[PDB]
Amino acid sequence: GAIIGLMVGGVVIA
Amino acid sequence: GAIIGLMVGGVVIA
Amino acid sequence: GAIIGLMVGGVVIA
Amino acid sequence: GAIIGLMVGGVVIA
Amino acid sequence: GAIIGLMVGGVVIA
Amino acid sequence: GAIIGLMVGGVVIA
Amino acid sequence: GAIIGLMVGGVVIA
Amino acid sequence: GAIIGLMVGGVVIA
Amino acid sequence: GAIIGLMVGGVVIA
Amino acid sequence: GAIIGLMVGGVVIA
Amino acid sequence: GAIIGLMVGGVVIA
Amino acid sequence: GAIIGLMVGGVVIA
Amino acid sequence: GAIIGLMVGGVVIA
Amino acid sequence: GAIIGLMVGGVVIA
Amino acid sequence: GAIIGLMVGGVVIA
Amino acid sequence: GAIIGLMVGGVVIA
Amino acid sequence: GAIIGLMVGGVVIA
Amino acid sequence: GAIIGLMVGGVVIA
Amino acid sequence: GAIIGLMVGGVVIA
Amino acid sequence: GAIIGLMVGGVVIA
Repeated sequence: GAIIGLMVGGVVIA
Repeated sequence: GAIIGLMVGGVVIA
Repeated sequence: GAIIGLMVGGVVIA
Repeated sequence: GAIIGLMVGGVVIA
Repeated sequence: GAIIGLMVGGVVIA
Repeated sequence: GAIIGLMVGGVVIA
Repeated sequence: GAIIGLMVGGVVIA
Repeated sequence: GAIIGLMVGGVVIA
Repeated sequence: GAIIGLMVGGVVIA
Repeated sequence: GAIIGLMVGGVVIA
Repeated sequence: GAIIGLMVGGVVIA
Repeated sequence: GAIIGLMVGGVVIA
Repeated sequence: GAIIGLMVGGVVIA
Repeated sequence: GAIIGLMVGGVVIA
Repeated sequence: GAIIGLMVGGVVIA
Repeated sequence: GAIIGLMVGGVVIA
Repeated sequence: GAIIGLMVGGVVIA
Repeated sequence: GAIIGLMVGGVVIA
Repeated sequence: GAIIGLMVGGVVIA
Repeated sequence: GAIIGLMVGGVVIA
């Protein structure tokens, strides 16, 4: 999938 | 997928 | 995929 | 893919 | 692909 | 200050 | 100040 | 100040 | 001030 | 001041 | 402020 | 302010 | 302000 | 302001 | 202001 | 069925 | 089915 | 199915 | 299927 | 299928 570090407040479907 | 660091507030489908 | 650092507020499909 | 630093507010399909 | 730094507000397909 | 509706995931200094 | 509806992912100093 | 609808990903000083 | 609809990714001083 | 619809990626002083 | 009939699910600043 | 009939799902600043 | 019938999903500043 | 019938999905400043 | 029937997907300043 | 994140004000038949 | 992020005001049959 | 980010006001059959 | 970012006001069959 | 960024008002079969 996606690779994300230190994300702020977001929305993720995954 | 996508590679993202320190993202602010976003939306990600992944 | 795409390579992104310090993104502000965006949307990503990935 | 694309290489991006310090992007403001955008949308990315990736 | 494309190389862009300090992009403002854009859209990127990548 | 600022008036905001339905802000997603943000940061606000306030 | 500013009046904002449905802002995504943002940063606001306010 | 400014009046804004549906702003994506932004930064606002306000 | 300014009136804006559906602004993408922007920065606004306001 | 200015009236704007669907502005992409901009910067506005307002 | 605002005066409303039969709005579905919305958001209002008023 | 705004006067509304039968709007679906919207956002309103008014 | 604005007067509306049968709008679908929209955003309104008014 | 604006007067509308059967608009789909739009954005309106009015 | 503007008077509209059966518009699809638009943006309107009015 | 359908997969939806952060839907505003909508209607879904499902 | 369909995959949707941050939909505003919509209708979905699903 | 379809993949959609940040859709405004829409209708989707799915 | 189709991949869509930041679609305004649309209709999608999917 | 199709890849689309920032589409305005459209209809898509997908």
